[PDB]
Amino acid sequence: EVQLVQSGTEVKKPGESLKISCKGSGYTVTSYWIGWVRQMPGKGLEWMGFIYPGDSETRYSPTFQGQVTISADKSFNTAFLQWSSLKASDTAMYYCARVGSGWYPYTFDIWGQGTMVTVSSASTKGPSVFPLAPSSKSTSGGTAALGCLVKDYFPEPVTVSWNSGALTSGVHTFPAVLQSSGLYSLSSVVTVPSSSLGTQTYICNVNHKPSNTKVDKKVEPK
Amino acid sequence: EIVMTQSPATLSVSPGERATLSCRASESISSNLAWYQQKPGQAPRLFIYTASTRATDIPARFSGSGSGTEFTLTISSLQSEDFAVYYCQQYNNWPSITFGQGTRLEIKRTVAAPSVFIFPPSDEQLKSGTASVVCLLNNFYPREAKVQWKVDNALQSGNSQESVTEQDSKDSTYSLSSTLTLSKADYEKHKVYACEVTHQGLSSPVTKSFNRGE
Repeated sequence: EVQLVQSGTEVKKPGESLKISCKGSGYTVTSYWIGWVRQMPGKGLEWMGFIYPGDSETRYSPTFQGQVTISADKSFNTAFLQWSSLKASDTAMYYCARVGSGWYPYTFDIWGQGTMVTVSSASTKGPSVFPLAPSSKSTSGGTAALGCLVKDYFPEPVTVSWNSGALTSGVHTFPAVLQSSGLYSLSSVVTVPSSSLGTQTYICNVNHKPSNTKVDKKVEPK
Repeated sequence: EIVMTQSPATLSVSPGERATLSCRASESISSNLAWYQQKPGQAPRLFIYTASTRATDIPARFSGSGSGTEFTLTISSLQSEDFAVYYCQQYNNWPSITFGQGTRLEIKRTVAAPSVFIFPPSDEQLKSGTASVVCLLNNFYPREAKVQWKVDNALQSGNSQESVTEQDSKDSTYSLSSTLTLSKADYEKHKVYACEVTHQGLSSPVTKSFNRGE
């Protein structure tokens, strides 16, 4: 199978160096160019540069020339992207992709899976979990909303379930927001029958593996 | 570098109907134009190259046309797996390549007004010195909505953040949260907390509110 396999998720601090990799398999790596593509959060695709691993010839984008180093080790069928001094603005998904030759010429015909790179001054921190309690005005015989606010954690991700996975219908776990503090925050909510509020227990289960923080919050009416 | 401009930014089309996405080049590029599909969390994938040729796995409902400076990608009958972001890429004189900024193709359905809920800060949080007030807009369509926070009738600006879900795979709706962040001291000095929601499915804006301490 023809594939490109990229290295794992990175979380770094400004000023640190970083080298990420892209290994080809299932084809003759030294016969095709590889490109690197940046995708900043919420943004589109940007071409960074090409390298020909067979001889390490490089063709950089003008935007990235002198900002990053693209290299290759053909003995390992691997291309690399390197920074000597990261900036928070380097936070992005990085893709490597093969340039077509013969078939699909000059296009990106095979893509790696992406490497997510987060650069921040923040330090690993587990979340605080707070209830979003169902309203006392909840419509009788109607629908109520309740939830959990998962505040002030770094880095992503957190996972949330409800009732140990038994409650899934009506659940919305929002994408995290980055706060001005440099810490992330999200809410998970669920809509349930108002008549269930007296009889059914609702517990959100939160796990933040990076800080090894695991919390269960029972959410009930005031 | 050759600038590629895609339009529209977001295209809303019903399942089973035809979508036409556009991409304009700032200089002629003959037929040296590719299109990629990208879904959230996933790498892009090549769909069309040399302006009009499908890659091997790509279903016949996808086509492309154009030459010079104007190009289109058409999807003649939309299936659920087709809703995604699409990017064009020129390669007139490789290695000089550039991408368009993308078009998001989302599912059109009937308008659904949001159900709105407000949540006060928890007493536990207040011990921390900060108060978060949360407004939920649940299961609405289209995505566009306006949320305004008011504290003792003063409009708040700059102290809230929103998050929105991806479009739901079963009902094609969105949900949105808005979180107002205030110091405990400020929270405890004011009484009425309100979030006003404006959406094209609501004849007039909906306000949900609470009085601190009640």
